[PDB]
Amino acid sequence: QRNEEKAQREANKKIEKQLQKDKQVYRATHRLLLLGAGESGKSTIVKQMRKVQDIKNNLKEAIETIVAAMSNLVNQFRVDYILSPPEFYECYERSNEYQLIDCAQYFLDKDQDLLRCRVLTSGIFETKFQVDKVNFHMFDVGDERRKWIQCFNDVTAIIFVVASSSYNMVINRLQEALNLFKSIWNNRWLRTISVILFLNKQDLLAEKVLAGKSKIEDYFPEFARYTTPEDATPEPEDPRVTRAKYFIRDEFLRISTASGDGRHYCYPHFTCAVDTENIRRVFNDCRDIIQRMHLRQYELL
Amino acid sequence: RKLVEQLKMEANIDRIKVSKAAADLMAYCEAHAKEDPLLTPVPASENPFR
Amino acid sequence: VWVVGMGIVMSLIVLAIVFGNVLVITAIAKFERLQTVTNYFITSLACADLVMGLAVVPFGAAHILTKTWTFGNFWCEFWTSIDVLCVTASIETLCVIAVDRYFAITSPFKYQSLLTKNKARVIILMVWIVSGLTSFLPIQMHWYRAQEAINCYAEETCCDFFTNQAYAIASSIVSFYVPLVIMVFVYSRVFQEAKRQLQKIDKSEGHKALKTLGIIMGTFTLCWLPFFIVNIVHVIQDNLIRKEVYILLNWIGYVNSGFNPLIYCRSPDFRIAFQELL
Amino acid sequence: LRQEAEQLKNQIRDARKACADATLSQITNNIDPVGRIQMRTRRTLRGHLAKIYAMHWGTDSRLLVSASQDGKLIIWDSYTTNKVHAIPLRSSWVMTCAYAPSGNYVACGGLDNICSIYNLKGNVRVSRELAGHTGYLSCCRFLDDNQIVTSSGDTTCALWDIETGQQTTTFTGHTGDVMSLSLAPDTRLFVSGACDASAKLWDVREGMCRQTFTGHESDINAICFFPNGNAFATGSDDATCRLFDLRADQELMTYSHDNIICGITSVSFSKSGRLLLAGYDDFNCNVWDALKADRAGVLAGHDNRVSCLGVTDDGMAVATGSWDSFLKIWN
Ligand SMILES: CN[C@@H]1CCc2c(ccc(O)c2O)[C@H]1O
Repeated sequence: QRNEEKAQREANKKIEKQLQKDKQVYRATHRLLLLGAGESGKSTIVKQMRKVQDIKNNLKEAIETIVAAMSNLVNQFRVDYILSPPEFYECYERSNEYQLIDCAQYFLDKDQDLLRCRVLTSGIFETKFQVDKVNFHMFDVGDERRKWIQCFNDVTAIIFVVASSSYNMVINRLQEALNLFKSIWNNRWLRTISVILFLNKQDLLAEKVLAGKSKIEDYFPEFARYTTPEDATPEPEDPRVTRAKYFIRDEFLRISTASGDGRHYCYPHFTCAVDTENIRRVFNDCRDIIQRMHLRQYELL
Repeated sequence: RKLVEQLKMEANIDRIKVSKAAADLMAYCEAHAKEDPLLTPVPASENPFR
Repeated sequence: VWVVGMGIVMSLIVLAIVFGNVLVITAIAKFERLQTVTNYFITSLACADLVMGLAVVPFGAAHILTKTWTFGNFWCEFWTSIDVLCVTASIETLCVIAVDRYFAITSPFKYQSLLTKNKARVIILMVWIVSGLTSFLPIQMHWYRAQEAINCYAEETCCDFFTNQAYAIASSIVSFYVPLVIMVFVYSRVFQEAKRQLQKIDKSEGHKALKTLGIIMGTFTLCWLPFFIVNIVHVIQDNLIRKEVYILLNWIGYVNSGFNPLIYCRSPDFRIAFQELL
Repeated sequence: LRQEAEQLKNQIRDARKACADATLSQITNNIDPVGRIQMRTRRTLRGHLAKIYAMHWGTDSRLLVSASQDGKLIIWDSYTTNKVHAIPLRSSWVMTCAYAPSGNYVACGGLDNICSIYNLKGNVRVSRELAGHTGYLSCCRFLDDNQIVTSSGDTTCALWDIETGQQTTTFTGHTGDVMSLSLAPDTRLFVSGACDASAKLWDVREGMCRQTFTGHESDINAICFFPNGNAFATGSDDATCRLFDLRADQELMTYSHDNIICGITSVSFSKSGRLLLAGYDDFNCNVWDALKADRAGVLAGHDNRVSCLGVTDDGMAVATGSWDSFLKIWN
């Protein structure tokens, strides 16, 4: 009777007490979303920021997928045996047009092998790590509609990894990746969410840029007209690629800044596979996210 | 292939006049109109909420 | 006839303070969305302004207009305690906000953890309890009473604030001077953070912060400093001050509470609540 | 090749136009209007962490369950306003919730392709985990204790058997990612809506769609059956919400407002079906006349956008969700 109603209050108190403890933990934790194309190599950043036989088996299968695709796109028994194992174990120039794993070429020619080539996962991969700051949880979507983006509204920042070197993979892939960046920027629901984008494969970018076989002007006519910014550029790199490096950033930057002002910022970072400081770069940029969000609050900015 | 097959079954579907559907739809709403607290709010004593 | 004209202006000031703080207090309580960690504090400022504009100024207006205190001797002392508690609470609360804004900007990633609904009530209660050691304690021990105009404390016809040399320095330091140093120091550091962030934006792209930061500090400094610079020098140099001069600066300070909601407003949340209210 | 199907598709539309004789509003013109409805908020059930996504009433109307991106699915008691159980979620993000007709089990969705059937009856534990879809799970419902109907973002809807743990029947052939589904009171049929602006119903035993509706032009996100079971209404991202009668194979009355240009998240009929309670992206919920096709009352008691709306089996009260973690129950 009335005791049950009193009993229900005690059960409610336990739930409220349990929820209150998690409220501080949830508020402390920060959520990020990682967006990238299949060839963007977003797994490299996640692995760098944070078995071999299993990876080798998938990598060996990946080599066959590129081998089979190359023949179709253009020792027949050996090709048939591989397409259809020690017997199976016993192109790259045209790999830009074809679809292939980035680390497949290194694997095909042949300990950081896991970092170089990693097996992808269809499911959502949640990464949790601490940088001596508040708890950080990174979420990965793992489709054309991209309706799950509208679900994300509480994330402090969005990671948008771009393969800068992958501008000659016309199916241009970079313009397609740039096109998706416009859609997320102009999203009617991403009003108070910034973006942190990494121009991955910067080292690979120079190699394509240094070699004259592929010209960036062919894909982008405005590149020849575009000139290097007067701002400081780190060097150790030739200015011929340095002008190329800034152009791809300017293309991303021009759309990002023009569309909206306030609570919509982009933090382009040039990154390389060898570099492991990207974890600190995010934290430095993540700190700027909260400040600029708070500066706009109370109209102090 | 399947869409043509799926659309093939769509041809053999019996249809009814819209007027007949409208009358049936309106009649059901009239029948259940009385037993609906949203249409007429329940008395405070009768309403379990307040 | 000039007395009639002065009464209209004084009457409007009391009315303005009552409505201004009421709307801020009503908006916070009525809507749950507006109620936040930072917005809990402004309720205390709204509460402090509300009592000041209704229980301090209206009685003070009668004292000047009628040129005499018709109420009893005890109630005049009670009014002084309420008069000083409200000013002490209002100035301190603005200093608390300065700490709140400083932590949000200068030390992020810990504002959510440090501030809490339970934590907000503790510091707010501490600020109000701080007024108790500044307002209730003097009247209980009758230490507020002074030897010039000694009969003024005795006589019930008219009473004037005649304070000892110790209390005038100590109360002014606690009420205004100490909050001033804290408020200026943290706001200077906040301005550095805004300058640094703006410089970073211009680094990767191709001030208004001072204008909005000036209003918060300027109104606090302009509307209180002339009184408190005189609230410390009349006691040490009695001949320097004039009786009518002290009153004029005092009523300038009371206008700060009325103008306080205007400074801490214009946010999108409060603009929506203004339309909903009217 | 494709020409015959296109010719057949045009012929299908011709039959629908020929099947129409009189407009629905023409018949309902003489019907007396419901009038303005002064709608209040009897309860304000709050106390959650983050934005909720879905809500479903219990069979007895005493209880309801809400699922949120905070990962805490809590079952709430309407009368006593106090929560009964809180079920932690393995997956942080959930997009659907469902309640068993028997009330013994509670189904929770998830962005990951999993539909966990939690056991209410005193430690909550998963009875089974249903998986096997490429896309995200968007809706879940309980035909009975044995059968659970789920919607996926892989453009496929499937029925799960709890004991078998496998898809007894798979419903394919649908273009867009499926957003919402509803189950008929007779449990014989159910509907499904995708971003392809196409609304289709399916027979559980047959497994093949009976009728296909494509009146809408934008993506649709809400759908529910009329209490009579012969009609359903769809809520699209476009301002218009249309009503379809399965017998007539066509849209009967379109519910649109020129002033309203926001999206629609959830829809729900009343017990008698006169009032169509529909949420909106304009932070307000609208209740419109089913027959007169005219607005009856406007309710904007929420701060964030409404994400769900359900009506009790008894019809006593309506509950609408929000992204502000405020379950405002309206009676
Ligand atoms: C007569 N009005 C009084 C006089 C002096 C005084 C006030 C407030 C706070 C103080 O710390 C004071 O010393 C004024 O409200």
